[PDB]
Amino acid sequence: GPHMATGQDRVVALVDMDCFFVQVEQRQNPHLRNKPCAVVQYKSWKGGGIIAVSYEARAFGVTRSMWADDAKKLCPDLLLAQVRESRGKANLTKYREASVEVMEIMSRFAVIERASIDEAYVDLTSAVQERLQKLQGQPISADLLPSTYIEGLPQGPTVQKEGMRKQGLFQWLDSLQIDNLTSPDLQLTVGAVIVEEMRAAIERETGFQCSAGISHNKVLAKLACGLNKPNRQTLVSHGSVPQLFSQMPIRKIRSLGGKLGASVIEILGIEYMGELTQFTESQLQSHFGEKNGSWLYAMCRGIEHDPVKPRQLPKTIGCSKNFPGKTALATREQVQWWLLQLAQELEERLTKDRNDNDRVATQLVVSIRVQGDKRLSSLRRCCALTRYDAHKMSHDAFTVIKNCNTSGIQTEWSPPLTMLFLCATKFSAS
DNA sequence: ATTATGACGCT
DNA sequence: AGCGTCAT
Ligand SMILES: Nc1nc2c(ncn2[C@H]2C[C@H](O)[C@@H](COP(=O)(O)NP(=O)(O)OP(=O)(O)O)O2)c(=O)[nH]1
Ligand SMILES: [Mn+2]
Ligand SMILES: [Mn+2]
Repeated sequence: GPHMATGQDRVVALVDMDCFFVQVEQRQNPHLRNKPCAVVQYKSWKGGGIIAVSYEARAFGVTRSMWADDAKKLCPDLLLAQVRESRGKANLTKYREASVEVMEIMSRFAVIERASIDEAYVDLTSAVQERLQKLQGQPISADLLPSTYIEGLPQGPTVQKEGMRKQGLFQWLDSLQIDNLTSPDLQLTVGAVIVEEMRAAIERETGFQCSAGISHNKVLAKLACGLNKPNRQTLVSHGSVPQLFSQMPIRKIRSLGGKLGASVIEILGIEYMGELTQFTESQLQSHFGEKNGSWLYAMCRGIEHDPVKPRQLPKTIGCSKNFPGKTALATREQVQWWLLQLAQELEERLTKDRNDNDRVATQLVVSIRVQGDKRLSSLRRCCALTRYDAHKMSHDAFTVIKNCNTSGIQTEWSPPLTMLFLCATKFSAS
């Protein structure tokens, strides 16, 4: 009872940009704004592959991973923006630079954990304590939460979406105990006020809209963020978890959408996250390992301890290109030319990284996939990265992979290569 | 012939 | 170190 820690110590937010690459292109090209729009890479094969979709286009069924030609069958007026091509490959520099814009704004409010090109976690615990001090016990006005949903409300004792949002927010605020500076629900509410301010700053200073989740840990904050996109934020309280998880398919939790989540479902004969509560910690550890078992035992109760890491920058910088079907690399000249193309992009990104961030990569990882292998990587080899020079890096990558070529002929490459991947790792302060 | 990444756990 | 998983 009283000693049963409830994982309510922290206030954690997850901010995720809405249809991010689409918004970057819509900012640049006003003709694309407020339209069914998608971003594609390449064009020749089936119109290119869609990687981002505006909410207007999603209403027609357009999704990521869809070929543009098929998307056009669902949405004939779909507008398309193509990712830049440089050195024969997709070049995502524009979106990385836009990401840096957003991360630098978020960092004004708290130390952030960059989790992807378009999202970051925020530990707002200390900022919340400060704002609570400033409030001096003053209640929180609904006017300070103009885009916030409270998950699970309204309940009990109404036709429009905004009206439902305001009803739930009123029920939440009316039940708040604001004389207690240690009430977790109050702390979450102040966190949501701060996140409204952060999201307002992002939109004012970049033009980009985003959604967010506010809860007591990273997994619940990420889930919350998804609940009401686009352009809204959602508060998931500790008390909302039993109802939320009672119908939540296990795969919707981050980390359980693959083989492990399938094994939870099959071994235990359950469907929903809430059903996990009936098992002991030891039972879950016996099926899924000590670490996964403890994580599942806590997570189905709304509890997770993974910290928001103080990391605004990516840990690795990588360049990769697939060579599908008849485009697979089958000569030594081809392999060297594309290694050089990847290495040149890598050199340019690394040199800019060193200038901006006062650090140097020290290890080069070379990954390839060979024809007939379904795995992502057929082989990974590391070597030393001592100079930011594309010719040296491509020569070294060739040296570490060249023993892959089973062809006796010096010129041919067999079996052909369907992917090259260069990734710079192990950064040191320079 | 989804693609280009990036994080992280395991042994 | 190299591989596998999850993600998207
Ligand atoms: N190259 C590449 N980029 C991708 C891929 N998948 C996503 N991206 C890029 C394009 C995406 O814009 C961006 C962010 O990914 P999300 O947050 O998962 N999706 P979004 O922000 O579009 O919509 P929502 O409002 O639902 O969050 O990452 C991929 O497979 N390949
Ligand atoms: Mn997003
Ligand atoms: Mn995202």
